[PDB]
Amino acid sequence: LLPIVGNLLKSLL
Repeated sequence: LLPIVGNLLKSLL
């Protein structure tokens, strides 16, 4: 989502 690396340093959902 941001710390654990979501998809691109962001939710992107």
